[PDB]
Amino acid sequence: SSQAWQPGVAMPNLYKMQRMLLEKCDLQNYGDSATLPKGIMMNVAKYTQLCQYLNTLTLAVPYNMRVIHFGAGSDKGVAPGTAVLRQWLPTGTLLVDSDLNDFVSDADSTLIGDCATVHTANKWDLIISDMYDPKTKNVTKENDSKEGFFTYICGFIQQKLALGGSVAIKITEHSWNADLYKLMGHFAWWTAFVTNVNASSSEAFLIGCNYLGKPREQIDGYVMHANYIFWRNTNPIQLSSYSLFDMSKFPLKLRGTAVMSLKEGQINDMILSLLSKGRLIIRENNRVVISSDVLVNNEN
Amino acid sequence: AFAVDAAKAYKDYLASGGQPITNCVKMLCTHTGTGQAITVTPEANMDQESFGGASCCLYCRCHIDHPNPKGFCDLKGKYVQIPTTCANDPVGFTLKNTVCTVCGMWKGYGCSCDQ
Ligand SMILES: Nc1ncnc2c1c(I)cn2[C@@H]1O[C@H](CO)[C@@H](O)[C@H]1O
Ligand SMILES: [Zn+2]
Ligand SMILES: [Zn+2]
Repeated sequence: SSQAWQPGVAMPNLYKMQRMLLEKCDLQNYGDSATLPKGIMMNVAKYTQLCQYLNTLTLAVPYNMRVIHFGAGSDKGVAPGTAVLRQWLPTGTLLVDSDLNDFVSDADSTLIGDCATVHTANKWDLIISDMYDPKTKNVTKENDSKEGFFTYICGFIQQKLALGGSVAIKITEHSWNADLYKLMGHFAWWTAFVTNVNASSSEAFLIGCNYLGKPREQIDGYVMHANYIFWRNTNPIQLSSYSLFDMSKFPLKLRGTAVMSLKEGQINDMILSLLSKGRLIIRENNRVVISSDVLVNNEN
Repeated sequence: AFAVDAAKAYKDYLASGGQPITNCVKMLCTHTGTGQAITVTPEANMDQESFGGASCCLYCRCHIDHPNPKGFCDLKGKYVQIPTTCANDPVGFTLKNTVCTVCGMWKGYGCSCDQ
């Protein structure tokens, strides 16, 4: 294989360059399930493989790193994904998480509500989203670009992701947004990553690596999602938990990446090159301050 | 004043044969760690499982105030090592046992300080 010993599979570049039409997603191993190590939750395995993959990219990893995790809760009321992120991230990393539904978490701070209500004074070095509405999986209806939390995420990236920062946003066959794909063209590099433990699902993490704040490439998100589905439809991925058994190199290396505050007029080509290499973060280094808008209503 | 005694309730419930709190978040790790009880990253040794701390805290999981004037949680945001023999009930374990303030190991499950 080779592939089975990886944490998962990233979309091959040649698929990204196609001009496919959107088809239904029919996965060969649709019903298979990976055999997880004893007592390990699917979400722990999935986030572990995601982070193992992110370790191979040029992530900026500054001191006083700031990470926000959307969709972090679970029907069990805990946050397995946040627990993996906090294990992965350097000690002292500030980690905020959030979900529509209540849950208890190891994050430094948690906000409960619709993500559209969330505001932050500060910019972020990494944004993780597992938000998902299972009502989108409706094979009887056309598969159009979805708005809702994807609209929020696109604006949140453009307003609050530090230059040099990165994102991993969960999508599926039916949970996707064309503007989010278009925004992948504003990073030095991007992919769609499928975990090997969840390879029987149309889920992937859309990863934008090193944000540039402007388009490097003009991407048609409708076509690109069609390209992603075509890749999945024609490339069965063998379910695998092999990578979970080797955790010796798991922690993200604290690279001490430089943080500078700069005005837009100062972002020259040399800065852009540094940003594209994982060697610079541009943002204020002020305090992390968050809030959630609360709708007030009467019943009397 | 009246205050619910959540710890006694879980302990009595267990003795009565109630099923231990589940969905404690177990971590993947090398199992070559220090073996200390409560750490900033997973530190299970070969005889332990490491869990996300919040999910093993009775007060966190049951949405009740922490038994601390400050309301500060000992486990949230950290990782708790549970002997593999007791990992069916991480919440019961953390509740019924105590960490040595000198070596950081669980009293009776790693603490060798009275030797
Ligand atoms: N608009 C939102 N804002 C914040 N979180 C959201 C949503 C929606 I739609 C779904 N979710 C959360 O995503 C988790 C995975 O389904 C679930 O835990 C679910 O609660
Ligand atoms: Zn607690
Ligand atoms: Zn001791």
